[PDB]
Amino acid sequence: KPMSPMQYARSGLGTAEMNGKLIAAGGYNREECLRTVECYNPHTDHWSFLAPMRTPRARFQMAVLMGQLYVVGGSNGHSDDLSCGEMYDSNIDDWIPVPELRTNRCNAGVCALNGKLYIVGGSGLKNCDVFDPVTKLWTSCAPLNIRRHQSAVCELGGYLYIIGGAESWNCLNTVERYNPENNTWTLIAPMNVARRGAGVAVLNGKLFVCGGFDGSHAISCVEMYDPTRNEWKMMGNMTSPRSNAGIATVGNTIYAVGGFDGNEFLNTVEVYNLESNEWSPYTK
Repeated sequence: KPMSPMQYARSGLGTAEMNGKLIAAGGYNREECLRTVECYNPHTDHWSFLAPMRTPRARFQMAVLMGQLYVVGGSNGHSDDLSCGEMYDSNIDDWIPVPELRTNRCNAGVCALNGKLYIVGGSGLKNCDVFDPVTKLWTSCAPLNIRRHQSAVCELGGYLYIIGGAESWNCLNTVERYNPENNTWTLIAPMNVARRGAGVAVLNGKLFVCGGFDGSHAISCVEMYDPTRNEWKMMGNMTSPRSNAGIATVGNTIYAVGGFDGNEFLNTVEVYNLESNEWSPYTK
């Protein structure tokens, strides 16, 4: 049996783990930008709804900070000049607007680290900025070495990683690591495949970068980065090509959901088996 798909096809969505479930928030499809938020329960193979976001939002990366979901950046169904960010309270199942998280900036990476929220790149840019939820203030950080938008961003071991993206129209295979203890971005080993709009999930101390757009196709290629050897390795391909999908670790298992395959916006989800190095679209 194919895993249950979402009710809405979604590209350029936010994704995260929460309470053992896969959260798919916003995004856009052929008809509209979306405010709905869906939640996949792997152990039951059912999607459910969370409270919808106040306003439709796409082309953002969602972050988890102090257990709460933060949506920052992106665009609605008319412009990128968003008046506020939003945060989700699972205690009450509702989204609260955060005016201090307003942005005029899409395709930017967003990630939590040491209790603060970093926004990196975006439509590309070298800017990196940090929001402290305690003070609700923004501070600038060291800039990227290379202009980037539609990059994959993630945190591991106290460091940030920004992965690929597009500089202008050209897709990048280069990767940069942020050290907050000396406030530097350092180029590290590049990926084998240059990709805009890839997704990234952290699993067992390794980074799995999945799919994206290589300048020509939506791709199913998956590459793993091992920080202890500063090297990348080709992994099993996803069962569908997915550009601007949602990639997340849930229950210490990697899922890919939604995206765009070059012809259609996708509502499917698939799962990675680390032991066998194989993706599957089916449930037990």
